[PDB]
Amino acid sequence: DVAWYARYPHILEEATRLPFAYPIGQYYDTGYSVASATEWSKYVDTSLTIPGVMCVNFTPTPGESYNKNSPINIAAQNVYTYVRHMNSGHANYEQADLMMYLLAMDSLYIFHSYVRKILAISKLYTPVNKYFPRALLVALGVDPEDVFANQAQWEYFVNMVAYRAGAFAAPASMTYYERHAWMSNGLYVDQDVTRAQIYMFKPTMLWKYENLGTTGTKLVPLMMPKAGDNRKLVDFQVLFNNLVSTMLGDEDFGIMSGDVFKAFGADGLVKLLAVDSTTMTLPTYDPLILAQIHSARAVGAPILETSTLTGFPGRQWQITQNPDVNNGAIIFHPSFGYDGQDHEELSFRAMCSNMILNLPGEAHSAEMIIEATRLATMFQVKAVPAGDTSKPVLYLPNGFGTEVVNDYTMISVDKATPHDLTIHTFFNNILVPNAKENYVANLELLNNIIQFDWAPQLYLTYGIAQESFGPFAQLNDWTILTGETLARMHEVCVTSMFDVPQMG
Amino acid sequence: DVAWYARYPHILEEATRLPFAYPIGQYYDTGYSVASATEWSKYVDTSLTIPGVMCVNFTPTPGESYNKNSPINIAAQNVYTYVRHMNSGHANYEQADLMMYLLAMDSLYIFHSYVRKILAISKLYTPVNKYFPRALLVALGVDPEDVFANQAQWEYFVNMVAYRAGAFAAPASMTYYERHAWMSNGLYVDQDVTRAQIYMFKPTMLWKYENLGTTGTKLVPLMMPKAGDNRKLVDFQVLFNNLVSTMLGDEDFGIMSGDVFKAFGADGLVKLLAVDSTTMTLPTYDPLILAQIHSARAVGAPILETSTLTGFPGRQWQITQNPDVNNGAIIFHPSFGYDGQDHEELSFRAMCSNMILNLPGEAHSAEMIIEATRLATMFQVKAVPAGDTSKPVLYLPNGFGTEVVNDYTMISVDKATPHDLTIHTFFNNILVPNAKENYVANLELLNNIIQFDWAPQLYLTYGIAQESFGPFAQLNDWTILTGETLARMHEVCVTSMFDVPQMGFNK
Amino acid sequence: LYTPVNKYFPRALLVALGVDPEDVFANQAQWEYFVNMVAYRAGAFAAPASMTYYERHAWMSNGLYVDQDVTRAQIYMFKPTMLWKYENLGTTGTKLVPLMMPKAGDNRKLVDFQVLFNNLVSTMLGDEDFGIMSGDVFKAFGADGLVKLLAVDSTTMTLPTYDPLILAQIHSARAVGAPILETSTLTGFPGR
Amino acid sequence: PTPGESYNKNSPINIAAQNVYTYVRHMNSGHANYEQADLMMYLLAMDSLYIFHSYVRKILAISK
Amino acid sequence: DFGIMSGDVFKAFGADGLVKLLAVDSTTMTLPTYDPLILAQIHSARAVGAPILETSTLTGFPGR
Repeated sequence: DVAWYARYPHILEEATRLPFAYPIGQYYDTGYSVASATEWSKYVDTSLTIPGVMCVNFTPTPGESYNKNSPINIAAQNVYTYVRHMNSGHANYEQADLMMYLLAMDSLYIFHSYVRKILAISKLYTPVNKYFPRALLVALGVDPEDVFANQAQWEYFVNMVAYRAGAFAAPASMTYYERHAWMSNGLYVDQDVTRAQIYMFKPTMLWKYENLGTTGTKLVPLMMPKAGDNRKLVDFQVLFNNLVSTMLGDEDFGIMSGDVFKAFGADGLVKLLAVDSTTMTLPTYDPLILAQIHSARAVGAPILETSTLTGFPGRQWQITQNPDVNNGAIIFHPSFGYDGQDHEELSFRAMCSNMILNLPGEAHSAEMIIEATRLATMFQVKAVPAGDTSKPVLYLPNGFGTEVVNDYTMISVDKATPHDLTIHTFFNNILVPNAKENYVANLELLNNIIQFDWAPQLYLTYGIAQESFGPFAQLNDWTILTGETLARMHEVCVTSMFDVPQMG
Repeated sequence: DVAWYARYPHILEEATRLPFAYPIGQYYDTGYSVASATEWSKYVDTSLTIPGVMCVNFTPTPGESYNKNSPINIAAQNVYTYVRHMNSGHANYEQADLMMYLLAMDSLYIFHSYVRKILAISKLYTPVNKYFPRALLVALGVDPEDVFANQAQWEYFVNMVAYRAGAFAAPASMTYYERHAWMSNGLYVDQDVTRAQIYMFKPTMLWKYENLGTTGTKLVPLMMPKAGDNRKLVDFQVLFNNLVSTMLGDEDFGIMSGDVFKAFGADGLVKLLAVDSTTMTLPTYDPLILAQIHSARAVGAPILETSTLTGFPGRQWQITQNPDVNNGAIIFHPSFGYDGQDHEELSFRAMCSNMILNLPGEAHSAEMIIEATRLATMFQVKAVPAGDTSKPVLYLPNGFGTEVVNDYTMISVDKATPHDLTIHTFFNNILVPNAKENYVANLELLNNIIQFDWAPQLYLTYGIAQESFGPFAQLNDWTILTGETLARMHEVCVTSMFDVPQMGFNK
Repeated sequence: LYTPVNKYFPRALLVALGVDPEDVFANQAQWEYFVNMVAYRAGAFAAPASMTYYERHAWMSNGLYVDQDVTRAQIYMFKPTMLWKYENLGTTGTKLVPLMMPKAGDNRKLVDFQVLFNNLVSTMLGDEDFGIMSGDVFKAFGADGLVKLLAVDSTTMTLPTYDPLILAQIHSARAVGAPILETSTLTGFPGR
Repeated sequence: PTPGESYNKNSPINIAAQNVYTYVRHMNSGHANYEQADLMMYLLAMDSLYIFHSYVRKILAISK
Repeated sequence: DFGIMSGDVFKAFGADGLVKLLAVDSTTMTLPTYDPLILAQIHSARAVGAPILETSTLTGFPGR
């Protein structure tokens, strides 16, 4: 093409010998091309910080359940007539007791995968990614130095969680457990390179069993460590020791576990992976899970019994089953759009438009479309507040998958000295108030987010413009997705997750 | 991995069944998921405007030149020895006259590539892309209906330009002409998909030859139409007549044309190929062009003789030579950082840090690194104002390639009714003043830019915070590049461009 | 169904069934999803295939019948006037109450058939006692001895067949009148 | 140019509208912001476009 | 609506399954052919009269 380069190849060789592959996890100063430009102090951005970790903070859901015609009540009927017709005898439980046992088993398995990922991250080292492993330990909520100093007690605790939770039976033919294990036991790169950026899934809350005696059962939230909490082994021990406190030496739980063990054999049970001081998970490339992260759609913080919601009493998230309410059905319709305060976070107004399903290539199979929409949750109506005065605005969806996303947490390095880890928590929607300092901070966050390849699509509202701007994402072959289509897809995937191949 | 999907493929098949692959070029409303959210009117964005065209607006340069060791002066000597001494040419001109002639031929050929791209775009229609052809005719600065209504006159004017250009001789093996012709005659997709984003290259100005007799020879800028101009064929004909008026009566150019014809033969000359009614251009995929456009770094507006720059009296862009000045050297030493107004575009302070050069993959071959840095131009020093009251801030580079980028022009559809085409021009640096209708407009700008795949890196200055943000791009495999390294790569690529291998040396 | 020599295909057969024909053409994929979901929800229950009640009702209901074996023949269909709707009376037993179907020329949409299905199986779809009875029937009569439901795959097309056995029943058919409902006004006949 | 005579749904133009809307919309996953009559009106306007083209190119080819 | 329908017909029928108007050049000649089917149409062709317009005055037939 150029005949001069073939005549002087040494000139072209030595002139373009540049050091590439800068290690990520570091602050880099670019310097000045105009030496005089130090008189223009903040007008010259000589800084460069590449992020490494985006943790998707999820909540495991049973799907939306208003009555007995719900997919998990139908699945409760199906698994109860399966288990009851292998364990002939006098059962002392209903459909709903067995299905709430099978839902508490999922929170136990996700907790085991969570602490096992805490151990398996701590052995990760790469000289070209300085986020390994302390940023992945900060994003999970643990104190990284506590895992390094107290390694053998952490390994004993994780092996004891796998031995205690492994004493119970849960059917492996239910793909609910396999999907949650695939999300929780996974380190995912956004691009298949060496200095790639890492996606993680972490449970925001887990579902805590409590037997209400005559008035049924309840699954109440148990909150997990958020990022930057510096939680020690004693805190995770307290979390495990009130997660299984109602279950570990219990009569009825043992009867249900033995019934599930006789119905589904030992080869058809959910297995727990053990640790042996050499267990090391490696960051894999999985474009199926990156499509779900791209179409992920945050719903807000969980509402608890202690949460203050002015105008919304009794809106806490719970999987309830009362025999005197809704014909004894498992009930779960959580209210979304809550961010932890009483101020009407009005970035959630930007989620009231229809979503964009962005997806790569030109040919999109049915499994790809049904898998990419798993973390997508669109609001449908406003929740009606109880009272004339109401400080927040809540929303009701048109259904949701087996997980909803509560938050995302980004880990990058600080551009000021010392260059420690910065933790940024955000929804898909981001409010930018009218202040001087948060415009360039929102630019920092936006450029940090676009470093991640198939990142969630952002919505940005402004204070003085009084308007949201729509999907901030690079598009592809896209489509506009409506609430009834996503509701049908959610129905299909809640049905497929809890399906057991039966004999009757 | 989900066994239920294989046992019920029909339910999964009627469950998804989505539209998929909307034609780009038109506005799309997403609608509401919460139907009562019309009470929160502007706080819900239901709009979807996918852009189609980013036009890179460039200036053809001979490289930076302030002494005899410039690549343009070494090339002038090297081609004057071949024409004058090795081939027994005439002795009524020097090497700088021959190189000015060789530089004016480039502007002639760039004009030809420009108008034949205007010709070939106007026949492009497809159902999947409603930007074709009208947005691409708008980005080049023409009336899109004039090229439809006067297609035969356009088609014969392009051929007449190519036939009139045969009055002059210029060597074909000199890669300067080949690079400019290939650059200004291409539509480039950013992704190689069906409905991709289009990249173009338009000249901001061309170089017009001016004879001065005893006091040398200039090349002055002749401005090309910008993207909102709606220029007809009569305007482009007046531009071509203005470009060749000082060239066909010049006896020095007649002697130099005969000398280049005699030295390089007839088959060793630049031939502009004739087009016909079936001549179609198609948007290709080229990862080298995208590697140029990513890390392309804009310099600002060309400075003219009638441009008001307080504190910088004579600083217009001109390729000059004078036998008294600098012992007959060709001098092109332009000032950068001008935006067309008599003020300081203080977002150009964000271009005063070292550039980032990120590439795809991890290979990074040597010619890939020399090609990815062609349109990258870093500043080195401020210009010194002549006086005490200076309104703008001008900059001096550390060399540049054969093209500098002036700005970029993006063509998208309007968010509001009647959803016409929107023309936004911007540098790599973008200033956001503290007003209500600047933040969401800049956010629309940013999201329209990130639709383009290997886009230029943006530097966003916020006047409220007095703080610029650095490279707004996603980085894959990057280096921090200093000015001496880019200067070395520039000297290499400009030396290779003006090399004429048709001289039969051993070498 | 399409034939250039019978212009009653398919709009007259859709009007006679009570559906809006244009709603089935415009909303084809949602209709197919609804029918596959009815076959998946009702197919979760067990009913013995050795009981010829189900096979006779499926032979009447899944059937297009010509009166003569020709090309421009005339079509017989069977459509349920009403269906039997379950309601558990608790201590006082059980009851099957009528659920009326769309009559001809009603222009009913997919939402109306969804409402009909969603109060047909509302007392049954996540129920304890129904699941126990279905599991008992599944263990008694095996999986090969259960009533199967034919699925649709966007190519399912029934063709008008000639069956002189069903035409003999149509010839000797003998209409009994409208069903009496709880809202029906029968002067001199209470509780009928 | 006529689409034939049409006063009810059994017209050949209405049967053709249904038959082409099923192929474009349902068999090929088209968009859902139009009905079959819009698609057939579009398909009928394309015919007038093509007849205009044949008309002016006959004017062209006759004059030589 | 026509842009969406054009994209849908393009996607449904491909690019080679569409009506292509062929380009003519300076050497494009039409020649009068002999066709007995066209003559069989023109014989027994039966005229209907003028098209009725919105501005056409037809007393007793207001909108027709």
